[PDB]
Amino acid sequence: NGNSADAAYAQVEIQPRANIQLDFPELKPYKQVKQIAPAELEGLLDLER
Amino acid sequence: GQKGGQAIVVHPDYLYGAITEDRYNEYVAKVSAREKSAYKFFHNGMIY
Amino acid sequence: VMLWKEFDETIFNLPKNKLVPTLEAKRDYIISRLNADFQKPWFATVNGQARDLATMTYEEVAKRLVELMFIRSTNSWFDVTWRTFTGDFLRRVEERFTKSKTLSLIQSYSLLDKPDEAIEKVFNAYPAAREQFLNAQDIDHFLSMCQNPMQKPVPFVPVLDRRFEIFFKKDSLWQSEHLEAVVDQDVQRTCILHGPVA
Amino acid sequence: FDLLNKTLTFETETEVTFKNANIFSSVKCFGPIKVELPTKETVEIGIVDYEAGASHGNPVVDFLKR
Amino acid sequence: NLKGRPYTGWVDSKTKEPVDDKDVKAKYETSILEHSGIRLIEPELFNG
Amino acid sequence: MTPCTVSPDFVAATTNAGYTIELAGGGYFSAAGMTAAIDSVVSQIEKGSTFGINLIYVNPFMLQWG
Ligand code: NA
Repeated sequence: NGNSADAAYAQVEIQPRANIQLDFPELKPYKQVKQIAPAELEGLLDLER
Repeated sequence: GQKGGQAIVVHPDYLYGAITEDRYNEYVAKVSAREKSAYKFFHNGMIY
Repeated sequence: VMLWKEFDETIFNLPKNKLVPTLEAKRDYIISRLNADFQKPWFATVNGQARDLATMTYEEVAKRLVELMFIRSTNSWFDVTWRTFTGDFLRRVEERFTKSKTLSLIQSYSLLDKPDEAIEKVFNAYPAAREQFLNAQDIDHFLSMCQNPMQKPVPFVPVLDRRFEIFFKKDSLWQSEHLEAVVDQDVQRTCILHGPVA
Repeated sequence: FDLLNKTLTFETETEVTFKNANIFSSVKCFGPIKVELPTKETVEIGIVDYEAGASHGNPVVDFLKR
Repeated sequence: NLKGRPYTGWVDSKTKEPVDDKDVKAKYETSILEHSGIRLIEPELFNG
Repeated sequence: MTPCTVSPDFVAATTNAGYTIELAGGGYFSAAGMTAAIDSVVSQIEKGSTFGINLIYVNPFMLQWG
């Protein structure tokens, strides 16, 4: 059948390269993050302090 | 020399409870942009 | 050609030591004029907004390659080597964003003959790459693929550096016969050679 | 036939027809298979019989060569 | 160029032979661990 | 003329119109590439027709295969 028949057969493998990340924290959607803290906290703190 | 110390660190997601949805979403956008730029800076600074 | 003329009188005549400083000073203007007026646009411009390779996502780059190299009107890659380019580029995306050895989602660059779908396939598997600028190493790899001499000169300027004149002037005769593959099929961008007396 | 510790010889002719410069349209490879006796005399014990359409090669000669 | 062929990526600092990220662990991890963390004091790191 | 008379079609058309034309080496990068274009011109022109080739002296790579 020739080296053609079994060259259009043999899959192509992908080896990983490193992709170093800064790992900034994940920001969840507001609806979900507002459940964590009490409802009352909104506008209660001086955020400069 | 009697140097006692304690710090308490609280999870950062307790902060976002204090602000409005509008303000949070603006922050999330701004961080996301800054983070992409920091990754750009870091990898360039590392290899060179 | 009038931009080409200005750049002859303004940039390509400057002594080598003054080339790179003038390029950095007029950077935004040069990009603006390439995009507006020339047959090789600034590669790194996304939704008509100027960028650099370093400030485009893997997805933005893959899409920009298809935008400039794949001719919608003829539903084909203007040259097979341009397909090989964006094929090799997508394989890099898989390499960078896979966490371990797997089989490529592009087993044959044939798949690129429906390019929109090829892109969706790869970035659906590696969605992280929609949200991250090019790793600095992959910028150098992209710019290296652009120097590949076994391939039709890339139809854009990927970087402003010492070799700007070669990027600008290289392979600029064919566009007048293949407007279908020029940015707005716009004659006004292209080199047509013609005598003033004939 | 007990083949163990025997020496076989393969006396083979191969007839071929062509599709083009590279691909054969047909490939035939036949001839007797012989066993060596204690006397060193080779004796027929069977036959090679290969027949094929479009091939790129003769897999009998390839096998016997290796 | 690395021996007339063009190359982008890691290279062993001594040999200047190219190195794939996939091989970094097999090639260097044993040495990384041997010469990281709490270990015998290496004089070249503290002025002899 | 590079963009213009690189096209084997236009070379054949001009040759078939009964006028001498130069096939432009300018648009070719290998012996194999031009051999294919020449073959196309030959296939399109009448028996006993002819054309010429233009090579650029200032391009030593074209000269060395050309
Ligand atoms: Na990875």
